[PDB]
Formats: sequence, structure tokens, C-alpha cells
Amino acid sequence: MQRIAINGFGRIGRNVLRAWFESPKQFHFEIVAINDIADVHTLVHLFKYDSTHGRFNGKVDITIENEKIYLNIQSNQRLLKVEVLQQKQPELLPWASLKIDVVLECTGLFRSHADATRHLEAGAKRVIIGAAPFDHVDAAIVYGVNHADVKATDQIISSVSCTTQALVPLVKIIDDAFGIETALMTEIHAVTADQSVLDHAHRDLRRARASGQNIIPTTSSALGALKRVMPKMEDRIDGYSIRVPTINVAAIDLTFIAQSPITVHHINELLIKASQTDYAEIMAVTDEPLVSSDFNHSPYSLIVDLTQTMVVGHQAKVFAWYDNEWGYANRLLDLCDSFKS
Amino acid sequence: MQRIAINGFGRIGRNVLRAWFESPKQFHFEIVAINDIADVHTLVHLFKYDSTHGRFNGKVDITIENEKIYLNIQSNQRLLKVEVLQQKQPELLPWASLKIDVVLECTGLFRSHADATRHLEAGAKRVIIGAAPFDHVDAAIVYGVNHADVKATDQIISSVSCTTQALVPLVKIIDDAFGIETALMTEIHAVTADQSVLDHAHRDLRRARASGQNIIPTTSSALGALKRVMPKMEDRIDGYSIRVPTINVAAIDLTFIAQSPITVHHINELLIKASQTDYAEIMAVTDEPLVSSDFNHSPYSLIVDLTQTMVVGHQAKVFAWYDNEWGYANRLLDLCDSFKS
Amino acid sequence: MQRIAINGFGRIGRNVLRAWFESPKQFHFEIVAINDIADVHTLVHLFKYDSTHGRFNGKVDITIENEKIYLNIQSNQRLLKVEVLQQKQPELLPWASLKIDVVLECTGLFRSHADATRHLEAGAKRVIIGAAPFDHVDAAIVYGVNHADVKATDQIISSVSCTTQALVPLVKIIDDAFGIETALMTEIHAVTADQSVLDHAHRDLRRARASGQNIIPTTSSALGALKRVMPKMEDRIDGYSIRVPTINVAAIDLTFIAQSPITVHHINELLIKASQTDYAEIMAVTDEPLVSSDFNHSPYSLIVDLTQTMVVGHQAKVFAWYDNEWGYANRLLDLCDSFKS
Amino acid sequence: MQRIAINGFGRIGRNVLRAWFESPKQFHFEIVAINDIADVHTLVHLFKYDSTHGRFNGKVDITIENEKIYLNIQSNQRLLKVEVLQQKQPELLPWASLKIDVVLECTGLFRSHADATRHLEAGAKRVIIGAAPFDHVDAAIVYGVNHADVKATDQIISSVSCTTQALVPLVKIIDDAFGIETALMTEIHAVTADQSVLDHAHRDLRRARASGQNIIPTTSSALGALKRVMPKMEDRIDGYSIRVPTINVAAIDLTFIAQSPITVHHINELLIKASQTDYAEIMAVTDEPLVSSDFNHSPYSLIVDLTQTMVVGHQAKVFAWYDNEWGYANRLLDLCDSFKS
Ligand SMILES: NC(=O)c1ccc[n+]([C@@H]2O[C@H](COP(=O)([O-])OP(=O)(O)OC[C@H]3O[C@@H](n4cnc5c(N)ncnc54)[C@H](O)[C@@H]3O)[C@@H](O)[C@H]2O)c1
Ligand SMILES: NC(=O)c1ccc[n+]([C@@H]2O[C@H](COP(=O)([O-])OP(=O)(O)OC[C@H]3O[C@@H](n4cnc5c(N)ncnc54)[C@H](O)[C@@H]3O)[C@@H](O)[C@H]2O)c1
Ligand SMILES: NC(=O)c1ccc[n+]([C@@H]2O[C@H](COP(=O)([O-])OP(=O)(O)OC[C@H]3O[C@@H](n4cnc5c(N)ncnc54)[C@H](O)[C@@H]3O)[C@@H](O)[C@H]2O)c1
Ligand SMILES: NC(=O)c1ccc[n+]([C@@H]2O[C@H](COP(=O)([O-])OP(=O)(O)OC[C@H]3O[C@@H](n4cnc5c(N)ncnc54)[C@H](O)[C@@H]3O)[C@@H](O)[C@H]2O)c1
Repeated sequence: MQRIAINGFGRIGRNVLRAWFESPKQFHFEIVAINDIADVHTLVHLFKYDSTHGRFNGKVDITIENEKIYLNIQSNQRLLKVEVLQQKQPELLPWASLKIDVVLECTGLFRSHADATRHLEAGAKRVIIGAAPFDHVDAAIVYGVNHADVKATDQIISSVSCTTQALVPLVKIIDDAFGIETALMTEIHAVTADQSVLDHAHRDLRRARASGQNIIPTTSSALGALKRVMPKMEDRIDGYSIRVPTINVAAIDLTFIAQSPITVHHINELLIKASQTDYAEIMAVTDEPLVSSDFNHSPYSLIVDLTQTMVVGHQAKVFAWYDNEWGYANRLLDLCDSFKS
Repeated sequence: MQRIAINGFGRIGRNVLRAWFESPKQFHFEIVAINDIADVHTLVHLFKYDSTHGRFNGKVDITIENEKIYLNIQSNQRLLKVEVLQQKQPELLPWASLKIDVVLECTGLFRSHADATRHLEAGAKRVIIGAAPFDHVDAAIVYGVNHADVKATDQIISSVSCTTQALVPLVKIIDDAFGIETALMTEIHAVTADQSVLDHAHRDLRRARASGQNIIPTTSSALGALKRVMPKMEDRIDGYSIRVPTINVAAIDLTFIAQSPITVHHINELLIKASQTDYAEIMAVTDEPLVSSDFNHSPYSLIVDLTQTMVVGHQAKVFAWYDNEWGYANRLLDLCDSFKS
Repeated sequence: MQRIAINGFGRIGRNVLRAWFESPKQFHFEIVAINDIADVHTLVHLFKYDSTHGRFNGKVDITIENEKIYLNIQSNQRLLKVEVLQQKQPELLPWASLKIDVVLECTGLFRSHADATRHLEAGAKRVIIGAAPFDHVDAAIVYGVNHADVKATDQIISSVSCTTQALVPLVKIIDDAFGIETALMTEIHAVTADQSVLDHAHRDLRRARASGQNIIPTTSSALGALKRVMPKMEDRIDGYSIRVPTINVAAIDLTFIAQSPITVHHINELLIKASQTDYAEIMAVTDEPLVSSDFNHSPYSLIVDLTQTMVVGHQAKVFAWYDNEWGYANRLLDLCDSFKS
Repeated sequence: MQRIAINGFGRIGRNVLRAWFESPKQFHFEIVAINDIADVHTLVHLFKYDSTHGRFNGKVDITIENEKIYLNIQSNQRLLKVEVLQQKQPELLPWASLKIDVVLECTGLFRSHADATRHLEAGAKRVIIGAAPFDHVDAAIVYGVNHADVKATDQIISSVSCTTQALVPLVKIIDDAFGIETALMTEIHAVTADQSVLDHAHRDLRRARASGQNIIPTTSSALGALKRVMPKMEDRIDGYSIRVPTINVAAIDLTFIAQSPITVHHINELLIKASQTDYAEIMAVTDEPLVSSDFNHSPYSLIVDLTQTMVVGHQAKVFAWYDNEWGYANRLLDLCDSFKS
């Protein structure tokens, strides 16, 4: 077993661990540690109880061996003993002792090549930044598109954002088949934890406004990040995110100019075949009249609504839902199960 | 005296009546009657207290002259005596005696020429259908664009949807300045009164879902309507509407292909100018990072977000807000004021 | 084995049928028919997809025959053939042909003895009204309290409201143990299906207001119902309800005067003992810091929050959560199962 | 001219400034400075644009004079020139230089006697803490009850909370007429700035949960505070609070044992009388069926719902609304204006 550590037990950190247990197939690695700036009792409480994902179907038992605090978790006929830490500064983590092979960096606070490496300076072999890269990176991966393009010499990988992981395959698939000249992306997204309950000072003057009562248009790391995966799309794609007051799940609305003839039928049939072949693992298509709440806890990177496809002359639009928490947390798992074979 | 009546004291019908009193200028016509299938006290209560636009600044007192009911409404140094009625069957209404010059159909249930004529058989002389056209109509009017081409012979007239009232000005202005090859619309709309609170049976399986907790991509009457008003744009444009849980205000994401050189600046500059020159009583533009609730009670048909503008090659995206309720309600008064000229 | 039918396939009716399959306990009766005013297609979609409780872990297949429409539902290793009907007039329903032993009236439209007998005319042997009695009932029942006092001759029963199911055991337990001079109830309830999305005509001028954006004080059926169940308490307990914009789950704030010595411990300890002994069936207690989301999909009639328990002098206050849909649906099955052996 | 300064330009700070300009009666004193840890541009935007209360009706202009930042604000035919600051440490502020007669402390952090003194040792003459007292104070004041009891020796004063200012009149008005043996409070409150948007680590584990999706019981400084104001109520009152997913406006449900015969009529007449006579400035009473968003922007410390009063036995309950932002903000101004002569 490879040994994995999560730094930052937030919406992502925590759902990774849930996903470890909830998965239909046992992952061939173990999660052996978690860090956060909060205490264990809080961490365990938010792990157990989730406004978004429900009560956790299993048992968590805190034990104290030595000074080392450990969670004994059990669910889906599977066990894990995890060490709980409360270190603010990553360079001071015990990754060497615990022998951590990969660190899922899920704090938002350590996106640089410099901060990433601090975990390596603390004994870790590899790191995965769970976010768009800030600066330099050894690699920018979207599981199902370029996970095979990881070299073993790669220490600072990025798994990008959820948005990027829905977006990239749509573009890959279509550019490849019909040719995309340019494209523009509207993302309609559930409220995220960085927003404000009420009008409160914030870096973003948009995201300063009450989360629960506003439509809030804003920036998306997705575009800058998608261009580190496909540099050819520089100057050829742009877009933005809209925040609305639902708790979870998002939609991506992508408008593009095709270089060959295109029909609704042809566009939809392409995406279906990909869902059944190369992109089986991460993509699915639906012709059913669903809404956001229907895709909660869905492990796919994207579910395409084929009813929503529109073509006019050479311009086309497609639409796809993703569970921005669940989908992405399963892609972090799937990515670690790839490094070993 | 121009005499107007409102059939359906709804979100629209009540906001029309308020708008009469709240306008800067006094309109050269009077509202003299309203009809709803609800009782008077319910109508008065809802008229006085609004979850969205606030309390009515004024007095409303019920008097029962003859065997008729009247409302005595004093506000903004103005007074009206409005007769209240309760007749589900539009032809049974006394439009003959009251000398109704124009009826505003705000029920939602009577949009066919056939159905709307029932007001003319009641003695009314003209009918503005406050909605998109079901079958045929003598005219289809977006105030500020084609309000002038209404005829004396015209009797059944449509003010279209609010979406349509914001989309047309944009398309007119851009097709005229740059050439639109094709375009596509995403409308992000607040909840509406036809939707459902929890999951409940409904003719549309999408709006059937819980309004408060869902993103609900649905359809827009706003495109069929725009093809009426601008027939030369047939087949150049399509779109769809998303419902999201805020109480009020909507936006449009318009994504078009341009037939000549375009830049973010030159787009934004054309819009600003157009607002200042030809389209001033219905169009504004803002430079600031605002959100939906900043447009509550805005009378404009559309406010353009200058920051939200984007160009990649020949493709471009512009973005406009509007108060779906209040915006539209001012265009109904604005339209009526154009007949007595 | 007994044959059950559901008139009205909404929040309750649909959760009745699911709870039947999801129940870890198999029930000894079968549900063989349902009726609503919407088409099978709408009914299936809504059964399969739910904003509150999620997707159904099962398969639904429609069987259209010469005239009859059936549903073949398979879940949790159980199967059911359910005839689907569309009759707004309960007297005409084929309850004879189908041999319906019990009907559940989850429509909220047939609460009188008069109207509930319309089922008895159509061939049914017994009706349970899924609401508070309106005029006369052969019995008002709270499962876990007086479920044993159902005489086999009783043809028209009532299973009161979700709120009554919780209030009664709380009062029973406390009045028996300490003695209630008087009590006052505050219910804080998620939004219900009868409320309005936006401000719209309604019978109640409070429930006419936009559900999503408003605290809404309102009345409770539960007090009338409680007097029918525990008649000695006439005039000793009043109360009211408050709707807030959550999707599901209610709470109950009972404030009472005690006739003997009360302390926080002594109250909680008794409530614990009940949850363990007499009422381990339908009652649970937590010390943990939970919120509404945590009781979503809990089948208990009431979960007491012991930390919220408070005493000053002779007055005290206790707090209980319940899943207003799921608890109430489970108590209907629980009830139907009690008419056996 | 008294000179006032605001520390913490939040929901209270901003609403305090706004309310200065909106008041019918000019205040015979002036706000001359604000301090927040945020950039002036953020503070100005957030002041101008408000999800809860609207656009500011007036013009704000920034000037940079002698390396000093100022705000020139014009509205309601009034002008204020206000210096903006950014000192996290209160001992460092220039209160002496500006000759500040009263600091308003709206940060939430500096509530201990020793903290609040940092403003005094920084040059200010008096300080009002805009929250319940943390440890001790020179005086805890509710405008309209004990406002005339302030001494010249009271330099650190508490203006308590939104909640306390509604509760103290109710408790006092009734205790005086009828006698209160004991009382228990339930407060239903809108979301506060300090809550979390999604489940996120937090000191309080109830307030850690998603604000827009939960009912969340919590604690209320209002009783500690009311005991400081009415020492005789020690051991005679208690309560707790509930956050629900609305943006603004709270209500208070108060249940008490009377020591004298009570009826509904007699309670409502006493409160109507008090609203008309001694509590006229802070209290009001409505007989209408209204909901939360109707009391938005109301300046009153409380508004009894005459319709909501209930009595059974010696025990009774009364219900009152208050705009938790706007109400309190006026009481700060009203209390500053009571320092004259
Ligand atoms: N939320 C999504 O849907 C989503 C999708 C894709 C990417 N991401 C990215 O994932 C990252 C995590 O976001 P999240 O949703 O988990 O939010 P979150 O704020 O809930 O998670 C942050 C967590 O890190 C903890 N933390 C803060 N400082 C720390 C430190 N110095 N050391 C250790 N722990 C620390 C916080 O207490 C919290 O538990 C962000 O970069 C976000 O942009 C999020
Ligand atoms: N609300 C918007 O944002 C908006 C914008 C543009 C256009 N519209 C159109 O305006 C119409 C009204 O929508 P709304 O939002 O006001 O909905 P609403 O439900 O609030 O208004 C409908 C009103 O009609 C009344 N009514 C029902 N049957 C009637 C009958 N037989 N005779 C008379 N009155 C009757 C209802 O009681 C209600 O007051 C719809 O057709 C809609 O397409 C609405
Ligand atoms: N939801 C709760 O928390 C709760 C709890 C306890 C009891 N109740 C009561 O249960 C009943 C149902 O309420 P609900 O929450 O399920 O609401 P709902 O509106 O979803 O249920 C009503 C259902 O009955 C259908 N219906 C309408 N007319 C009909 C007819 N003539 N014949 C047959 N079916 C018809 C509707 O189409 C709908 O599916 C009411 O009496 C309600 O007050 C509700
Ligand atoms: N909002 C209400 O309903 C209400 C009612 C009564 C009392 N209060 C009290 O008011 C206080 C503030 O609440 P709020 O609603 O203004 O919340 P808020 O979060 O909007 O206020 C905090 C503000 O102070 C600023 N700030 C933080 N640290 C600072 C520092 N060191 N120096 C200067 N400025 C700093 C923040 O950047 C922000 O602008 C709390 O104590 C709360 O109990 C609020």
C-alpha cells in the first residue's frame, strides 16, 4: 500500500476520505494522515455530519496513543487508522516519519511551486495541488485526458479545479472531431465556502455580497488553468463563473465556433460514444429532464444534457452538470490509483 | 381621458399600478379598473405589502358605492378610484360601461388572438397582451425600438416578455454596428410565480422541482417573440433560460459571432453611446462589480455590465441585467402613453 | 395479507411508498394502487427524482394494458405491482375490484367524515386520513401512544399531523411524570407544498408570501388534534407554527408549567428512559450539536435535543426535531401494520 | 457639535452612517471618522451597495488630502466629511487629534472593559460597545428604558444587542402591569455575518453549518445582558436563539407566567397604550397578518404582533418583530443624541 496524506480537511479534504470508503472498488492505497488548523473534535464532527452529503455511514473512534491522535474509521466493510495533526506550517509536518508518498494539498493556501515544495521539504515524495496552479508546476492533469503523461520525476502535480475537469474533455473531444476556432464558457455554480453570508469585506467585491440572496458573476481559474493543459487554446477560449444560492452542484455552458459542418445530432452522438469508450470512467450523458439537485453525490466529472444542445450556423452550445465536490474528490482518488501502475 | 384596466392583479398587475404612482412624470391616462379571481382584501393586502418591492408608500381605502367596490389610493400627490371586479370569464366584464380604452392582459391564460378578443367583445377598444404571442397578433412591440409602428387599426398588441424587451435592443444595436452572423443566449432568471415550492406535479417536469433549492434550465418565449419583431434575424439566434433561487432580477448572457473587427473597448463604447443617444429612457450601462439585488426596482429595460464583456477572435459575449417585474411594468405604462400622442 | 391504496401521491404519498421498500423491516401488507390527478409519466419521474430525499434505489417500469396502468417497482429485494389511477372523485375509484382493506388519504382535500366515507362507498373497508380531523373521526391515533385503542369496528381513522405525532408523546411523558399546569408550543417548520413561490393570492394572507424570503408565523392543526387524542388536556395547551425557507425538517419548542419539582437533569433523564423503554419505537435523544439537515431522512417521530432543555422556576422548555415527511410516512406503515394478528 | 467615530464599518457601522443621513431629524452631532481593516474602496462600495437595504440615496466622493483619506458624503440635504482609517490596533487610533467625544465599537472583538479602554487611552472621551458586555461595564443602556441614567463618570457603555432592546421593554412593560414570575424567550433570527456559508470549521459547531440550508439553534447574549439591565430578573428568565435562512429581520417569542389575571385583550391594550405614550419612539404594534420582509428598514426597537398573543391559564406568549440591523443602528444614534445638555 502507498501512503497518502491530506492537508486541509475542508469540503474537498473531507469528501476525499468519504469517497475512499464509499467507492464501489477498493483503492490500492491508504489514507494515513490529515492536517488542519482546527481541533480533532471539530474535524470529526464535520466529517460525520454534512449539510450537503448527509450523515457518514460508519463509525469514527478517537484514540490517543502516545501524543499521537488517531481516528479509527470503519465503513463499507473497510477500515483505516488515520493520524490527526494541527500544524499551520507544512515544512514542520512529520511526512518523513509517516512515510507519505503523496500529499493532497486541499487548503487553497499553498498553490505556489515554493509552498508546494514545503511538503517535500517535510519528507513527502510527491504532492498534488488540489486547485489550479498558481505559478510553476511539474504537471497539470485532468484524469481521463493526460493522467498517463505523469513522469515519475514529477513532484509537484496539479489536479486543477472541478470546472477545468468538466471543461477540458468537452474541448478535447470537440476540437478533435469538428475543430473549435474559439469558445466561450458560462459556469453556473453553487455557493462556495469562500463567499460571504452577508455583505462583508472581501478581496472580490462581487463575492463580498450576500451568498444566499444574489446572483454573483465572477472570475474562473478554469480558463487560465485549462491553458496549462492545452496551450494551443491560449487566446482561443474565455469565460466566467456565476454563483447562485444553491448548496452544491454546477453547470457548464460552453459556446463555440466549429470549423466543419455540425448538427445537434452529430454533436450529441459524438459525446455519447466518448462516454461509452475513452471517457467511460468520467463522463455520462442524459436526455432526462433533471435539475441541479439530481446530480448531488454523482462521481462523474461531467454529465452532458443532450436536450440542451443548440446549433446555429457554425455556432454551437453544450451544457453539462457536475457535482463540484464529489466528482472532483473521486478524481483525486482515481489519480493516485494511477501512479502505481 | 384615457382609461386603462388591468386583468390579473399579479406580480405584473400590482407592479403596474404602483409604477403609475411612483413614476417621476404623471401619465396622461388613468387606471380605472382591475380584475382578479381573488377577493378585494387579498388584493389590497398584497398590493400594500410586497416581499420584493416593499410597502406601498400611500393610503388605500375600500368604499362600496352602488353594489360596486372601489379602491381609493392616495400616493405621490396623486389619487385614483379603481373599481375592483372578480370575473374569470373576460367577456362578462363591463368594459363597455367603464369606457376602457386599453386593457392590459396580465393573467397569463389569454394569449391567443381568439382569447384576447373576448376583451373587445366586452367593449374594450385595445388589448395589450402582457406576455408573448400564442398564435397571431396585430403587432409585437418592444417600447423604445418599434413603439412608433403601432397603428390606429391595431387592437390586439403584445408587449412580449421582459426577456424580449432586453434582448432586442442589444441585438438591434449590435447587428447594426458590426453584423451578427449568429448568436446564442443564456438567461439567468430569478424564480417566478408559476414554479413549485417543493416537488409537485406540473405540466413541465423541470419547473415541477423545488424552486428554492435548484438550478432549473428551462425554455424561453423570448426567442420566438424576437423573430416576430426582427424577422430578418430568423435562424440566426437561439437560447434558453435558467431559473435560480433569488426572488427577483434576471440577466442575459448574449454570445455572438461578429462580421467585422471587434474589441472589448469598441463594443462597450458603442453601448455607452447608444444609451446616451438613441436609447436613454430604456437603457443604462454600469462600470461596477454589482450583483442581482443592486437592480431591484430598476426601471430600465436593461443595464449592461461593462466589466462582463469579452472577445476571443470573432466571438464575443455581452451581459445585461434587468428587473423582470419593474422594468417590464414601466414599459407597459410607457407604451400606453405612446397611443395618446 | 392486507391491501393498501394511496389517494394523493405527493410529499407524503410518495414517501409512503418509498419508506415501504427502504424500511429494514419488511411489512406484512402490500400497496396495490395509487391515485393522483397527474399522468403516470409525471408520477414516475417525481417518484424517481426528489430534491429532498434523492433518487430511488430501484427500477420503475410502466405496464399499460387494455385499460389498466400498472407500475412494477423493484427495490431492496422487494417487488410490487401498483395500479395507477386518475380520478378526482374518490367515490368512483375501483376500491372494490382491487379489494382495498385500507386507504391512505394524503391529498389534504378529504378531511371530513363526509368525504372520507366516499372511499368507503367505492369499496374500501377503512380510511386513514393523513391529516388532522376536520369534524368527526372514529379515532385519532398517534402510533406509539394510542395505536392499540383502534377498535376493529373503526372505519374512518385519522393519523393527525406530523406535529401532533411529536407533541403528544412529549406531553404524555411530561404530564405523567411531572404534571402540566399549562403548555405553549412553537413549531419552526420547513416550507410546505401549499405555500407560494412569490407573493400570490392565497386563503391565508401569511402563507401567500414568498416562501423563500420570509419568516411566516401561522396556525397549527396540532392543538385541535391533541385535544382529540388526550382529551383531559382541553384548554391546557395552545400554540402556533412558523415557516422558514428550509426544504425539510421541523422543530418543536414546548414551554410548560410543572406541578412538581423539575430540574434540567430530571427532565432529560426521563426523556432518555422513554426513548429507551416505552417509546424506543418512535423516540430518540441526542446530546450532540445538530441542525435541521442532520434529521433529514430520520424515521423517528421526534428526536429530543437535550442540550436545549432549560428550566427556570416552575417553567421549562424542551426541543425536538423530526423529519416532517419521512417520520410521518413511516408512522403510516407502522400504523397499518398494527391492524394485524 | 459632538464628534463621533465608528470602529468597525460592518453591517452595523455602515447602517449607522446611512441612518444618520436618512433620519427625519438631523442629529445635533456629527460622524467624523471611520476605521476598518479594509481598503477604502471596499468600504465605499459596500456602503453604496447593500443586498439588505438598497443603494445609498446620495453621492460619496473620496479625496486624499494631507496623506489623509476622506469621504465627502451628501444626502437628504446634509453633508459629512469623514476620515477613513485602517488601524487594527485601537490604542493607535488618532482619537485625540480628531477630538472624538464618542467611539462606536462595532468590530465584535473589543468588548471587554480592558479592550474598550484602548479607545480611551487612545484619546477618546467615551465609548459605546455595540454588543452585550463581555465581563463588566460602567453601564448597560437600552434607549427608551434607562437612557436617562447615564452619568458623566460612565465612559465605557454597552448598548447591548438587537435582541435585548426588544426584550427589555416587553419584560418591563408587562412585569409592571401584571407581574412576571418567570419567562422564557425564543428568538427566530435571520442569518448573521459570523455564520458559515458551507459547513466549515468554527468555534461553535452549530454555527459551523451552512447558513442558507439550516435551522440552527444557538445561544443569545440577550439574557446575560438583560440581567445586567434588570438585576431583579436574575434566575427569573432564560432563552436561546435560532438562525434561519433569511437575510434580515428577527422576531422574539416570549412566554411568561403572570402573577395576576390576564386575557388576550388586556395584554394587547397595555402594549398599544405603551406604544402610544411612554415607549412611542421605540415601540409599535400591528394587527395585520405580516411577515419578516415587511419589517425591513423599520426603525423601531420592536413591533408587537397583536394577532399573535395567546393566553392559557397564568401563562401567556407575545410575539414581536425587529429589523435587527436598522433598529439597533438608530438606537446608537438616539443614544449619542441623548448626551447633549
Ligand atoms: N469546493 C469545490 O467545489 C472545489 C472544487 C475544485 C477545487 N477546489 C479548491 O480546493 C481547495 C479547498 O477548498 P474547500 O472547498 O475544501 O474549502 P474549505 O475552506 O472548506 O477548506 C479549507 C480547509 O483548510 C483548513 N486550513 C486553513 N488553513 C490551513 C493550514 N494552514 N493548514 C491546514 N489546514 C488549513 C481550513 O480550516 C479548512 O478545513 C481550494 O483551493 C478550492 O478552490 C474546491
Ligand atoms: N413575473 C415576471 O417577471 C413577468 C415578466 C414578463 C411577463 N410576465 C407575464 O405576465 C403574466 C403574469 O405573470 P405574474 O408573474 O404576474 O404571475 P401571477 O400569478 O402573479 O399573476 C397572475 C394573476 O392572474 C390572476 N388570475 C388567474 N386567473 C384569472 C382570471 N381568470 N381572470 C383574471 N385574473 C386571473 C391570478 O390570481 C394572479 O393574480 C404571465 O403571462 C407572464 O408570462 C411575467
Ligand atoms: N408535508 C408535511 O409535512 C405533512 C405532514 C403531515 C401531514 N401532511 C398533510 O398531508 C396531506 C398531503 O400534503 P403533502 O405535503 O403531501 O402535499 P402535496 O401537495 O404534495 O400532496 C397533494 C397531492 O395530492 C394530489 N391531488 C390533488 N387533488 C387530488 C385529487 N382530487 N385526488 C387525488 N389526488 C389529488 C396532488 O396532485 C398532490 O400530488 C395534507 O393533508 C397535508 O396537510 C403534510
Ligand atoms: N447585525 C446585527 O443584527 C447586530 C445587532 C446587534 C449587535 N450586533 C453586534 O455588532 C458587532 C458587529 O457585527 P456586524 O453585523 O457589524 O458584523 P460585521 O462582520 O459586518 O462587522 C465587522 C466589521 O469590522 C471590521 N473589523 C474587523 N476587525 C477589525 C479591527 N480590528 N479593527 C477595525 N475594524 C475591524 C470588519 O472588517 C468588518 O467590516 C457584533 O458584536 C454583533 O453582535 C449586531
